[PDB]
Amino acid sequence: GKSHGYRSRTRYMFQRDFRKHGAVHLSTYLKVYKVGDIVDIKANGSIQKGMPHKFYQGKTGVVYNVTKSSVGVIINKMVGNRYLEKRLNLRVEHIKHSKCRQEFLERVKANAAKRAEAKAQGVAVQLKRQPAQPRESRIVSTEGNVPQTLAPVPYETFI
Amino acid sequence: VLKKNPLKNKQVLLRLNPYAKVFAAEKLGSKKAEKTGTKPAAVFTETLKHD
Amino acid sequence: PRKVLQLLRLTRINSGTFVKVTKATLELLKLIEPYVAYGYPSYSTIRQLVYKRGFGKINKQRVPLSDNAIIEANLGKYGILSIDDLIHEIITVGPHFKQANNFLWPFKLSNPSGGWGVPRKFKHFIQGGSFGNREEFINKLVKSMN
Amino acid sequence: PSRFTKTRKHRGHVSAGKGRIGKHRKHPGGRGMAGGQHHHRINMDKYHPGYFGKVGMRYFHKQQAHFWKPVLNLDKLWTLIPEDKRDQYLKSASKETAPVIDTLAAGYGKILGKGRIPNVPVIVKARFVSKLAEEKIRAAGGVVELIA
Amino acid sequence: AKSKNHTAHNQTRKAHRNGIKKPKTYKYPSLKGVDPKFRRNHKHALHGTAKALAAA
Amino acid sequence: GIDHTSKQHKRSGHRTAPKSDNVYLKLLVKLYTFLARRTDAPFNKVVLKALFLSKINRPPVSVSRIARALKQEGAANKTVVVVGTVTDDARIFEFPKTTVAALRFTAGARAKIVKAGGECITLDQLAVRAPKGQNTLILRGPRNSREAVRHFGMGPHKGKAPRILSTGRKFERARGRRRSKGFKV
Amino acid sequence: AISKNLPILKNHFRKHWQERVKVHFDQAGKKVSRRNARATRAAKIAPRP
RNA sequence: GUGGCCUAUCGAUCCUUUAGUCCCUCGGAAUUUGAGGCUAGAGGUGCCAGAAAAGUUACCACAGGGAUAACUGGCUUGUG
RNA sequence: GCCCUGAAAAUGGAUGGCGCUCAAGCGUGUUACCUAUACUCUACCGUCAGGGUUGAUAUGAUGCCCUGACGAGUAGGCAGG
RNA sequence: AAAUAUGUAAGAAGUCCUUGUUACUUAAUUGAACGUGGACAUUUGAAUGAAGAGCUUUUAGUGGGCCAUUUUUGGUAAGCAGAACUGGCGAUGCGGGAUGAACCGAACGUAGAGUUAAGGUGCCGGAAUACACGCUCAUCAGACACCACAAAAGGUGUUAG
RNA sequence: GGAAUACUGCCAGCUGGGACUGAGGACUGCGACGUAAGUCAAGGAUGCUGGCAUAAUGGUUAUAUGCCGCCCGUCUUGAAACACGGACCAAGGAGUCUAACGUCUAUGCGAGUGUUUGGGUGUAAAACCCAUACGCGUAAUGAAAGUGAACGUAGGUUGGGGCCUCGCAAGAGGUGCACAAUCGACCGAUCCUGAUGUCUUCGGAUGGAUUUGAGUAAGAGCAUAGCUGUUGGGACCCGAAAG
RNA sequence: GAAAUUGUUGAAAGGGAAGGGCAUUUGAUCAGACA
Ligand SMILES: [Cl-]
Ligand SMILES: [Cl-]
Ligand SMILES: [Cl-]
Ligand SMILES: [Cl-]
Ligand SMILES: [Mg+2]
Ligand SMILES: [Mg+2]
Ligand SMILES: [Mg+2]
Ligand SMILES: [Mg+2]
Ligand SMILES: [Mg+2]
Ligand SMILES: [Mg+2]
Ligand SMILES: [Mg+2]
Ligand SMILES: [Mg+2]
Ligand SMILES: [Mg+2]
Ligand SMILES: [Mg+2]
Ligand SMILES: [Mg+2]
Ligand SMILES: [Mg+2]
Ligand SMILES: [Mg+2]
Ligand SMILES: [Mg+2]
Ligand SMILES: [Mg+2]
Ligand SMILES: [Mg+2]
Ligand SMILES: [Mg+2]
Ligand SMILES: [Mg+2]
Ligand SMILES: [Mg+2]
Ligand SMILES: [Mg+2]
Ligand SMILES: [Mg+2]
Ligand SMILES: [Mg+2]
Ligand SMILES: [Mg+2]
Ligand SMILES: [Mg+2]
Ligand SMILES: [Mg+2]
Ligand SMILES: [Mg+2]
Ligand SMILES: [Mg+2]
Ligand SMILES: [Mg+2]
Ligand SMILES: [Mg+2]
Ligand SMILES: [Mg+2]
Ligand SMILES: [Mg+2]
Ligand SMILES: [Mg+2]
Ligand SMILES: [Mg+2]
Ligand SMILES: [Mg+2]
Ligand SMILES: [Mg+2]
Ligand SMILES: [Mg+2]
Ligand SMILES: [Mg+2]
Ligand SMILES: [Mg+2]
Repeated sequence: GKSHGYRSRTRYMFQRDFRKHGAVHLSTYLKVYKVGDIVDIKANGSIQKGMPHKFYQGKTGVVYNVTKSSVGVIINKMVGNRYLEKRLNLRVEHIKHSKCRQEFLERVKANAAKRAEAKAQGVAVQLKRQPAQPRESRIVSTEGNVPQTLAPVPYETFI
Repeated sequence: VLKKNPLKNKQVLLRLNPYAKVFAAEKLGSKKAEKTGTKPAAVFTETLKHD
Repeated sequence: PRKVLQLLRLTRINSGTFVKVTKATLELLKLIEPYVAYGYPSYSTIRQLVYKRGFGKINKQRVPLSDNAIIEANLGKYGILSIDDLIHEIITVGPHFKQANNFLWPFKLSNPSGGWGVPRKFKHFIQGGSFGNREEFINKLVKSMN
Repeated sequence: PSRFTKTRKHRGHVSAGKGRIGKHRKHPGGRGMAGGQHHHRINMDKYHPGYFGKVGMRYFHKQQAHFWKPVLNLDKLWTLIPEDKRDQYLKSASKETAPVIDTLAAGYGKILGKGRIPNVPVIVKARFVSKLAEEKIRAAGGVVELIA
Repeated sequence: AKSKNHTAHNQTRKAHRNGIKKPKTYKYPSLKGVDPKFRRNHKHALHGTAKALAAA
Repeated sequence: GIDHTSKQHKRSGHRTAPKSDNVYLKLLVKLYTFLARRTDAPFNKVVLKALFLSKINRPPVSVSRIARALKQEGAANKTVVVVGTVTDDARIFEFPKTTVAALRFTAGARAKIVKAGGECITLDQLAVRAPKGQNTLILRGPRNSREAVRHFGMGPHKGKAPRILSTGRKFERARGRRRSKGFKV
Repeated sequence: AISKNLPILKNHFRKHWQERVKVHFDQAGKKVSRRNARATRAAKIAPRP
């Protein structure tokens, strides 16, 4: 018959990285997590307690609860034609701070700095990111860079 | 009640774009270009004809 | 590709719209390449498209642009008050290109008068077909369809 | 009336709205409450939890008249006084002129205290009363007389 | 007679007729599963700050 | 061919007229149709839509609810507007001297308002006095208090009322409602 | 046989119930009969009440 | 540290029985037995969301099925 | 590359047929031309949406009118007749 | 260690300055959580679009499917059996493939005019027995995707290398 | 060294021939040409002219010619099928009624609602009138004994139509019903704490608990009617082998 | 005194079915306006 156990099909997912076995470094346990923080889930195979299910591998959520050695995380899961809220109790070994928004904080700080700098004299501070734009015109000099002619080469075996 | 196409109905072409009358009177559609005399450098010509 | 065509307001054959060229829109054109023909329009092509087949979206309705008043009443807050102002905003992609371009209803073109010039359309323009980027050659095709 | 039913609209449509594949047969799935634990379990576990089994203790020869005790709250206590006489009693809140309200004659067994009554003394006669109801009546200057 | 066993054909198209709804986000989410010791003190903290604002 | 993004020929889904055949109700609709068209006042638009509502969408508003709304800071001299029926409430022993405009007044509700010095007027009288809804206050009754609502969304762990005829010890309190009998909900 | 969210019904019609259906078509007729009977009884019993 | 390093090692209603609470009821009023309830387990359904169940018909019956076998034909050609 | 040998099935027979050999065959290039219920413009029918109009002395404010878009369909649903 | 798919973020429910509550927490007014007051408006925090968005009740039919491209399992193979994503048929006419449920083009209110798609223009049959450079002669030539089959090995046939 | 031409593109350059269409129905708009008056191809056709006034146009019908068109109904992935029913015509021929209910809608009254078991009355199975009860609703929660819904403007916070103030407007502030989310308070059940007092075992005040309820928190229901849906009934119509 | 079905008379068509759709010719037949 078929087999659909809890850790089914996780042969490679939960393995340790090459030459990275053994105990966890202490910086994992020294980080602080607060309600509202954004974390991403990556299970560690050497810690069998408080381990997430394989579905949540590589997912990102928001902390809603803090306990002695674990945190509570909220994940939106697509079931059928809708999304359901899932709450996970995970030990800190299996999570880390997400940088998908930590990089966004500095853009907020820089926007305030640029707004205040131009507040006294400037208008239209233009605090909006823009996509890559088409290149403008330029002049290409041939001084010391005379074009080299190329031609297709004949077929050769050289086996 | 009936869309009339400018560039074939002159009155409609004048209702919009009053500059059309000035454009036609001065023949701005056949404006002569000022003559120049710049010539390509020897490197440009020898590269164009190079094998 | 079906979703991208809807986001570009191309919902029927021989429909046309203007697109501002950025990194975010170049990737969109790649997805719908075997379904469209596009290129770089000239001033003459833009002028004739707006004059003959230019309609404005006013209160979710398609209204012909037969008088400068209706343009001013809908785009006057952006400084556009005539049909030539609208054309100027299109050919020179200005600060209010998005508002001016979205104001224009998607163009409804016919089949080309002289034909497509190829026996089979649904190949790339480079391989003797019709779809893809044909650069300045789009002007000859559009004027045949206008 | 028959002229407004969908049977009239179905005339000339072969299947009469029942479908060509499934059809309209006699009793697919059984009759009545058949299969409540076998093939209708899902519809019984939801929409009807608690259907199967027994809970309490039996009572042979129940008589509902033994348990007759309609409840009346304090917020509707003054409705037992006729409207023409309510106003004078409210404006004349004092002792030795307190109206007598016999809740049993109005068909009530127990007086519960939910709302708030005006600060007017009143004599309330009842078979049963809750602890809170008596306190509010005495707080307004009234008394509760037990009857049988 | 043998029949088909399983397929996911047409299932995604059915799900996109009205589906793929992002969950509605609310201010003040439910505190289900929050640590009971934190919630016991948070209740007392809210009562204290309610009196101060009312009596201000 | 057109690759449609939305369903074609879709009705708006909102009522544009009363379902009733009441001749007097249609006159009120005609009156406020004119006012909503040529007054550009948001009050008239709200009233016109309210006249189209069905019975369950116009729950009754009691006098006690009216009296509480008149205790709002600065609302003691406003005209209460109820598009529906105003009912009497004997749980309250004091009533203000307000003016109330409503479609219908019960016999008890009218007597209580009048004996307090107030007046009861119809919606056409209100339009004469306040053609743009000056100094008005619209009150609506509770919709989810209806008995039918408590059965909606029935299911496990939902806490809704089951649809049942007889209520008692032997009616849907066994297996499925307690841990001693299989499981609870 | 069991579908949708509906109350459990107990309609006791599994016997030959159609053979024992009583419709009171004579409700108005019996009222006339009782009134006639009371009138003729009053005349029979003299001025008795 | 709330069993086995992790991923399997298992079971409703009715009934019986045990533990707990010594609490509620036996409806004319009481005492004592007995019985019935409340909370938590056990006795088992392996067809494992859980009817209590041996054959034969070459004497045969009915409702159906080309959703399905015993001939041709069609696809295939291992085998010949 | 093209052609030929290798290349044997049972009623009479099918590049669709006739027929075609610097093709009406094969590979490739350039133009003109033919025609779908598709595209463009116009009229008419209906549907949906957004609006205008109670002021008597003339009849339908569920009336009249302005504007835009849309139209395949078994099982099945609803609406007007 | 890809490609294609896949999670989250791109602001007002946000950021910052000051200081109120608690029975939680800290050696400690330490922290945590929730608040009072002040400062910052929609180039307010990328692109494009948005026949409006959100929400509730109720009920029909259906629960035998099948086909095509790509990925793919069993089997010598099958117009065989079984999965993955998408598009179709079923439920659908119309132009093309002579003919065909699924291929190509294109989806349908009633009409007029114009222009095209796929496919075609010796005759049947509407449209060049058009133009241009070559190749091929078969006593079983060849002739257009899905598609209605042909191989290994050979020829001083002829052509180019 | 000076031109020409080809190719590609542009013109708010001019002009000839052909086909289809004429929707609207006083005026109103935007423009053009003009010193002016006025005119115009400027928000949809007018002017002139001929023949005939009837089977001439046209309709209907039969036939002929070009192209096209397989037999309907049914089950099915697939029917013109070498799958089944059907020789022809007339008349008859299949989702009904009832008891109890869900959603929705209309109507009356409304913290109530229901006259019709029955009585009164009558122009007599109608219409009209009426007492007392009873049903449902207005209190829930426990197996039961039993107990029983306001600390507070019937709470706080966030979002809210409308209204109010100021403002030309944009906006700002105030008040905020319904409804949505959340934290509290209240009533019953469960598990704890056990005051004043005692038939010394009764009494259960007071204060708590990641527990629990189809609850409270200025009521909404009752009755009649209709489409649709549910169950029992012959139950959409016709059909067994049996007992 | 209907239909299936049948006789007579009149008209029309018919080279291995008949019937149908679009368009027009021919024959027969017919309403409308002559303001
Ligand atoms: Cl219908
Ligand atoms: Cl499938
Ligand atoms: Cl013919
Ligand atoms: Cl209890
Ligand atoms: Mg373990
Ligand atoms: Mg041509
Ligand atoms: Mg072609
Ligand atoms: Mg149908
Ligand atoms: Mg059938
Ligand atoms: Mg069925
Ligand atoms: Mg049936
Ligand atoms: Mg079973
Ligand atoms: Mg199946
Ligand atoms: Mg061990
Ligand atoms: Mg006894
Ligand atoms: Mg099973
Ligand atoms: Mg068994
Ligand atoms: Mg078969
Ligand atoms: Mg062999
Ligand atoms: Mg060729
Ligand atoms: Mg067409
Ligand atoms: Mg269409
Ligand atoms: Mg249709
Ligand atoms: Mg089936
Ligand atoms: Mg098969
Ligand atoms: Mg089918
Ligand atoms: Mg073929
Ligand atoms: Mg020809
Ligand atoms: Mg004629
Ligand atoms: Mg013919
Ligand atoms: Mg022919
Ligand atoms: Mg044919
Ligand atoms: Mg079959
Ligand atoms: Mg058939
Ligand atoms: Mg059969
Ligand atoms: Mg037969
Ligand atoms: Mg008949
Ligand atoms: Mg019949
Ligand atoms: Mg019926
Ligand atoms: Mg038997
Ligand atoms: Mg006769
Ligand atoms: Mg006959």
